[PDB]
Amino acid sequence: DVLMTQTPLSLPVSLGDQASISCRSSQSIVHSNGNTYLEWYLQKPGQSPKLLIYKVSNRFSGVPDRFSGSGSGTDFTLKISRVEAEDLGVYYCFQGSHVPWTFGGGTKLEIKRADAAPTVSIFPPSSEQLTSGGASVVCFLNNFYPKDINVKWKIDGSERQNGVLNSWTDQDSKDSTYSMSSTLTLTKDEYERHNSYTCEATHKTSTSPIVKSFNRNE
Amino acid sequence: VQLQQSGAEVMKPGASVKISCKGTGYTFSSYWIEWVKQRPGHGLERIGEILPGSGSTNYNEKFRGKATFTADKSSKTAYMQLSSLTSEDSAVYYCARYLPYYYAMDYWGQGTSVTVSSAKTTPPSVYPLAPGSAAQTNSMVTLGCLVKGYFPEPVTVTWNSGSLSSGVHTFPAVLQSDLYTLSSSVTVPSSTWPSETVTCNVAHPASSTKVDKKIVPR
Ligand SMILES: *[C@@H]1O[C@H](CO)[C@@H](O[C@@H]2O[C@H](CO)[C@@H](O[C@@H]3O[C@H](CO)[C@@H](O)[C@H](O)[C@@H]3O)[C@H](O)[C@H]2NC(C)=O)[C@H](O)[C@H]1NC(C)=O
Repeated sequence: DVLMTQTPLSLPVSLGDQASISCRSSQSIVHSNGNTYLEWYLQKPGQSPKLLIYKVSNRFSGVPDRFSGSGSGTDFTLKISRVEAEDLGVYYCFQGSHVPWTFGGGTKLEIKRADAAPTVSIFPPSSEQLTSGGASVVCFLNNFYPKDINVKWKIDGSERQNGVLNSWTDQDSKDSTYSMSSTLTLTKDEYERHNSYTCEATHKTSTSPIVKSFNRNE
Repeated sequence: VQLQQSGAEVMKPGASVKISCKGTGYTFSSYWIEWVKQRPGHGLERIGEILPGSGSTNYNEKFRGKATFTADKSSKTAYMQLSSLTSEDSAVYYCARYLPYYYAMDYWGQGTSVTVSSAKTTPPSVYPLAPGSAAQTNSMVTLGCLVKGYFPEPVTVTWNSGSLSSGVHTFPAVLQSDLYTLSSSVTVPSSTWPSETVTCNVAHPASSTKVDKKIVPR
């Protein structure tokens, strides 16, 4: 199967800027009839893909003219003249010249803007969690940018990694930020024995890692 | 034209699921039907194609033996049979029209999500969380509502009739070991939280479960 490699894996660009996406083929995908069958698709979040460009020189109907395509036997690129909010999504290249036909890796598109510092928070378990027989330790990092984020679970001077949940949120729209919520499930026998818990995070905005902690013993 | 796909499916490991793509408004027998897989992680993977008019089918090397394509001409429907399943097969499956070397893949199905998991349907267990006692109180403070031990998706979390929507961050559900969870943190004025009532609502259409647990200061 012809392998199609797409770069860059991500592309942050502020509104109105030029966007360039390149797709490369493991083999030449030219066809005898003078056309090369390469197509570009856009999949906005929570929706099925859409057709933007086919036969790169050509272009689908009902699509803004800012999109354009070019390439040769094994190298192709797609250009967006002016970026807009509606243009956010994942872009795939599709080759329709050699059976079987394969998609590209995908090039997620973000919008870059004035970065913001993270706002960390920590919520210890609640009464219901105590009664059930567990302990839900959650540290919230809301409205931070960019993805240069790493959170370390330090507790009473000891770093614990087992049971550490990693799940962030896609880029927002009103804030265009990212959020991180990592959780550490604890049991009653283990929850009380520890005295102090800390939520350790690092970011490019502040070289010195931030610290946030609380003590169970009170 | 319109391509209609079957509904969502949940299957135990080792079973087989058959999903359908029904096309209308065009010559069904004269167009190839392309089956595409999208794992939650990333990427679009083409499983293969079938031409309903003949019985011709193609498969990608990765999916050979895993999938089997069949088509019914009397009813404008095409099927994909997935062989012995695993957790890896959990993804959203798409069907799309296609005519090679000519106008290409301008219509897609809505997608059909398949979930492979040994779990059974479970009702949500929402445990609202409040700021820890060993923490400073300032004007800006986050809130917390945790839903865990529920299955299957989706579960919608919202405040009291959208009492305060903007400023929330609902993180994607993740499996601790066998069941999904969810974290949703929102920010409200410190002077208004003890005065105004804020609560998180939980809905589980699959389990027909609705919960409303208010959060009070620790
Ligand atoms: C099978 O053979 C036919 C007959 O030669 C091929 O049809 C020809 O295809 C070319 C390429 O698409 C057409 O030229 C193009 O026409 C469009 C529209 O006028 C123009 O915008 C392009 O710049 C290009 O000049 C040509 O008109 C067309 N000929 C006829 C009589 O329809 C066909 O491409 C071949 N298919 C395969 C898969 O080999």
